[PDB]
Amino acid sequence: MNIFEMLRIDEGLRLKIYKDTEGYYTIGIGHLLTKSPSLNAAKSELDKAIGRNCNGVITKDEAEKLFNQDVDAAVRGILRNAKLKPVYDSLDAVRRCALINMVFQMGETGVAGFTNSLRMLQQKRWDEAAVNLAKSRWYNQTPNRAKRVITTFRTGCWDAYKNL
Repeated sequence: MNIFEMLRIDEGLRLKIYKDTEGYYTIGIGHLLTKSPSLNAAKSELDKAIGRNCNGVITKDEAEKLFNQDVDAAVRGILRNAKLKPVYDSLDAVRRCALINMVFQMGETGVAGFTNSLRMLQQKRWDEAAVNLAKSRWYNQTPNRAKRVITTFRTGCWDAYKNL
């Protein structure tokens, strides 16, 4: 398993504009288009992102292209962030994937806000960190996905996803 397969399981693939769990306009593999309420504003963002008139619909290929850009951007953002980089560097390969998944979902800023959990991960206190991470809106709002990620940080293995 790898970061791409993990995220594909968590986000799904949709070729038509859709609303995410938070009600925002998204397309592809979890690519947020806009937090604005206008489908029009979304269709516009979409055409700007793809470089064609899409009329709210994209191909598999286009979806995958956006996905590659997003994963790349999530990684570079962690590497550039003063709070995130040290954590990421301290982690093994599997756990690194778990941090990337949170950043892709919630943005750099959002994850950087998990001060206490970050400290615990750095210290390698797996059980403590899993408990602390669960005390968040994140976990209450998307519990199945949060459990999968949390289990990944807890064990350092891909079990949570070898089901799926």
